[PDB]
Amino acid sequence: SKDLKNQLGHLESELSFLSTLTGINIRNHSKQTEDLTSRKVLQRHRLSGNCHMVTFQLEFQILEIQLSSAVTDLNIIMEPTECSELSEFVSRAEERKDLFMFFRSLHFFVEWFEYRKRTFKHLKEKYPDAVYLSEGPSSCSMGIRSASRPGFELVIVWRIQIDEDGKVFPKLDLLTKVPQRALELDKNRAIETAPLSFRTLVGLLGIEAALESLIKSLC
Amino acid sequence: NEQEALEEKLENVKAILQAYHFTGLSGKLTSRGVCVCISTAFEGNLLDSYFVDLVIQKPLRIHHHSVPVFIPLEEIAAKYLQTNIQHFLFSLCEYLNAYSGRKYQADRLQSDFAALLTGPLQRNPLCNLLSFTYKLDQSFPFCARLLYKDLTATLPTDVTVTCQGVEVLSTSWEEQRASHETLFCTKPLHQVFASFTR
Amino acid sequence: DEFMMLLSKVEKLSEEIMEIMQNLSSIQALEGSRELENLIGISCASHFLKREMQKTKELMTKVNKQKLFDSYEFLKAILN
Amino acid sequence: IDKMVETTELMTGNIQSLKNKIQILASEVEEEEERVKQMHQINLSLPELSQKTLKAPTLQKEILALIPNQNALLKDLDILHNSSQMKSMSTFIEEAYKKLD
Amino acid sequence: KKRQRMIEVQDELLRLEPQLKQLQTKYDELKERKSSLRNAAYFLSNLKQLYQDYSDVQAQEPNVKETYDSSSLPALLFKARTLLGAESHLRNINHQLEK
Amino acid sequence: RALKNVTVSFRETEENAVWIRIAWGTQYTKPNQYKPTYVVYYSQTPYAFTSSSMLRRNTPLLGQALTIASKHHQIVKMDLRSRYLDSLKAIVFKQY
Repeated sequence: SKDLKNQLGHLESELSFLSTLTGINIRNHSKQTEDLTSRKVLQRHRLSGNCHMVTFQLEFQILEIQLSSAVTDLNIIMEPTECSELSEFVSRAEERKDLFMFFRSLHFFVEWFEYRKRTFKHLKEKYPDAVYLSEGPSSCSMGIRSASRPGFELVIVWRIQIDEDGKVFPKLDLLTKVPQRALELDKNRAIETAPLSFRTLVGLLGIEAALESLIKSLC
Repeated sequence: NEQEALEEKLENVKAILQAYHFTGLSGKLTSRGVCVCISTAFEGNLLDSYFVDLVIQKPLRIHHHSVPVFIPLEEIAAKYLQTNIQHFLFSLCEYLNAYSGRKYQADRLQSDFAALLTGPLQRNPLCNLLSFTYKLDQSFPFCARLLYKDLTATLPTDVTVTCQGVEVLSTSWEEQRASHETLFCTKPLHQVFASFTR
Repeated sequence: DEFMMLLSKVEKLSEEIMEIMQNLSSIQALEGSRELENLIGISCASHFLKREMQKTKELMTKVNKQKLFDSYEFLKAILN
Repeated sequence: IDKMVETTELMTGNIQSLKNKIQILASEVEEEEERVKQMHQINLSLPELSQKTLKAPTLQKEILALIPNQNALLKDLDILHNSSQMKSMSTFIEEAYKKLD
Repeated sequence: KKRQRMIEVQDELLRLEPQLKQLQTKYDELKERKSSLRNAAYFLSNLKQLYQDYSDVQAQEPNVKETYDSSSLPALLFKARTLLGAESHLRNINHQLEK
Repeated sequence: RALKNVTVSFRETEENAVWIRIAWGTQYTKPNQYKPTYVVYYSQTPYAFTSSSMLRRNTPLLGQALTIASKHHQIVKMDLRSRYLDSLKAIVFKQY
């Protein structure tokens, strides 16, 4: 059993390496196979898995015909989170019955999510007095407000969306809780074109540098 | 006892490996590298899967591969093969999936809906450009050209359909022209073909 | 343990926050229009608030009982 | 020959113009970016392919125009804003997820 | 000799043809970058001036009420969009951690 | 446009193998059919195959024509010569 144990350990190390290569750990797998000939064979694979921060369950029944393969059906369960768009995207992929694009989209969504949470934690750590946790580091939006003067506030909203083909893309927009007192004070009125300008600035020099410069201007 | 537990663990990890094969991509570690298997599918239709050999040594080299050459990878290799290998694999997976979907749409059209087609379709190996002609039954002739210049997606960005030899006489004809334009620009090919033909 | 009393006061405050939500019909009118609910992110509707704010109570009590509180190097750091 | 020895002879000259052009522009942008380094610091992340700044970000400003009594909505949302109960709720939630990070 | 001349002139043409494109796109992108960064510098300076002016005036009179218009309405509704979902996820996380 | 004329023939083959037969002719003679050359082109690929029996007479002409038709700028000849064409197919694409 020693040689078998060593071979199993080597295979387990290989499986862990591949799991790191995909970023997804499949906890369980149950296989069933039936044959229905007039040679059609239906195979059902139940599996629970998880990405870095997320856990999922899914089962799918696929058909193989004597030399084509196509998934007959599938069901899939997420966990309840704020990002309800993930659930509707899961549903849409369920009608699409597509797996590879679904998993790549989920990994990309978590990769952007981890990036967003890490950036939020870093900016909160940098300046913890001008950074307010409106809903949390794992939320969609952040808000910077001056403690001495609560009239101003600036909220950056970040939402990750999925294209119909399966492409993923983030989106960031600004909004200012600004009194008309300050608007009356200065007649320059550049806040009208603020969203597009800030988007261009972020595209020029990223998100973290943009927010760092923004909070530097708030000194 | 111990043998039974070892067998149970082995069959569990084998089932997990099969599940890993059934999703995303596959990889089988070898002595000289990993013969990484990439899987392709579209609209719940399993498609042909490829594989590429790897060398784990620092001078990263591809000593063997099965991906067709017309898919650009050497530029992507210079881009992200040395650095951020994960993005390299994700991008190549997307590109192969898009190519497989395009080829599946093309040969599905050739095999199934050739009934209303009046001529062979001209297709590139990468299937970025498609040019064909079709008759729909009143009977109207059309000739369509699709530009899949966005390589990462399976949907064209610019499509143009027209006819030569007939002068415009019915606004309804231009209406079906625009409808087909939108159908190619938005929805898959065989799907909209089965949609209007039926 | 001030968590007990903060929970108690937010439970008493639940009634009046539901009242000040039902003060207007415009907030009820913006409901059903997903065009704002996809922008805010999930939805804007709190009518079963009774159920949730009464369900958190047994869970929080259980909590207070149990007291629940490049590529080469990255690849080489795995095979070891 | 003539056509060829015509068509190229201009474009390379154009090149030269563009060449010095971009050179001058480069110099310009250099000093100018030094200006934006006066207060902003010198300094992972992945930029988009010029897709982030395309959709309308302030469509909501139009959506609120469709709600009745928008000014009255502002007033009632303000009289609800000053309530300390929801502020206490928010700060309690903050404290609750503060230990999460 | 004219055929050789064909060879060199065609070679020169095909060599110079791509050379225009990268220079043109570089010029275009650098000009766009310059315009964008000049605009961004203008906006950041102007918003810094707005912040400084508002801070000075608030130090002059902080007790006055600060009214807001529809421009700041939708994001405020964001903090009014409380449906216990985040707190429910927090409760689930606590239940997971208690084991 | 090369000089005035040339006997050029095309024949599409499986695996996108366009085979082109070229018979060369000077400014004052009909192109000769006894000294032909063959060029094999693969669509959207960075490689092409040529049989060099008499191409040493005018090599740059064929190269520049091929690169301008392929919408590619730089064209080079690697020092690799063999008779088994299928093995060349396998080795260039690493299809073995």
